[PDB]
Amino acid sequence: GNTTSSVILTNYMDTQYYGEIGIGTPPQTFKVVFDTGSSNVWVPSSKCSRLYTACVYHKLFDASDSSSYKHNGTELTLRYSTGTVSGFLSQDIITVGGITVTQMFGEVTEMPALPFMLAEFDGVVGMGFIEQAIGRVTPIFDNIISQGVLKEDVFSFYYNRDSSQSLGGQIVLGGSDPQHYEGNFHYINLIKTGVWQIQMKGVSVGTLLCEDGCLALVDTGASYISGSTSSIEKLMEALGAKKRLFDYVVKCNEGPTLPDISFHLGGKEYTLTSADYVFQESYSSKKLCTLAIHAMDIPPPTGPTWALGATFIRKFYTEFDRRNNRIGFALAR
Ligand SMILES: COCCCCn1c(C(=O)N(CC(C)C)[C@@H]2CNC[C@H](C(=O)N3CCOCC3)C2)ccc1-c1ccccc1
Ligand SMILES: *[C@@H]1O[C@H](CO)[C@@H](O)[C@H](O)[C@H]1NC(C)=O
Repeated sequence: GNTTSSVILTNYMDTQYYGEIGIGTPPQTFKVVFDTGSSNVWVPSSKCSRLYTACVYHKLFDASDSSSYKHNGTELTLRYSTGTVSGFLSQDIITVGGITVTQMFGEVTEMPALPFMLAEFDGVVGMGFIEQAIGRVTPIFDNIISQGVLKEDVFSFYYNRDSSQSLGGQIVLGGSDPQHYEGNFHYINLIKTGVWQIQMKGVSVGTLLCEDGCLALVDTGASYISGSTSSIEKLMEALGAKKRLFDYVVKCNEGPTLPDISFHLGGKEYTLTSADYVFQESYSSKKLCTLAIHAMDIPPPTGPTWALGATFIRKFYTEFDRRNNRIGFALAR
């Protein structure tokens, strides 16, 4: 068709980006991460035991208050790199940026405190392909496309650096927003259909890693840039960063002096300065500052792979092109 549509996002502390969707009649509202690294939609269920504290603190979908609910009840387990959610399939009308779709989604009944007690979002809207969808459930974007309303088979992500009288982020469904990028889009083709993943031909500090070529997943649902444990260990040894439990840190004074990190993607060199990857919460030598780069071990067939999360998308406005199986990058502004 001709419609373009946007979802306004909230930026919590540069680590979580999420927007609002409505589910049911009348619409029950949820905060959701829009995630190119997965393909399922889930929100917490009212049938979630309150022994899960995460279900006490998030919005719960109540099927009993929706006149448009359609039962399914097939068990669903979604295993992310950092935690599992479990529950069952349901169908209802999901409203996202003024588009209503009939969507099968997971009602989560099992929701661990880690990491979900630390989540400002309630659930996830997977923006990946049907190939990676658990239960072979049609993803929301595939459903929006079937309706023939959008101007193009594309969606774009803007993640703001600032988090205070400004929008935290934006997703354009059906195009991109020229107000949030500049210069030309650089288009990189995907390795295959089914995964938002591209060939990376080197990771540079100041090339040390990925010299013989590796995979880079473009994961809007992730906070950080992640690599494999051994990839990250060598990167951090080169940065002089100390390994902690869940993050890598430097002494806050050393922060500004940290070298640039480059990702060789599609023939061009995508460079992040220390300002882009260090949480400069201080300049004290008595204080430690977290890096926005950690380890994530992703098993076959998706991994081993690097993941380009919010750290990367903050600098680079990202267009996801389902029609041509490619990703466009442009300088965010
Ligand atoms: C942009 O803002 C998004 C913030 C969400 C980041 N995050 C993840 C997370 O990164 N994910 C899982 C999913 C639930 C949002 C990833 C999303 N993409 C799919 C990833 C995955 O499971 N993979 C990678 C691709 O191959 C399969 C496994 C996991 C886990 C926990 C948190 C979190 C972080 C701070 C506070 C509270 C929670
Ligand atoms: C659940 O959905 C699947 C796929 O659409 C279908 O085969 C099945 O009949 C549904 N089950 C119930 C109990 O509605």
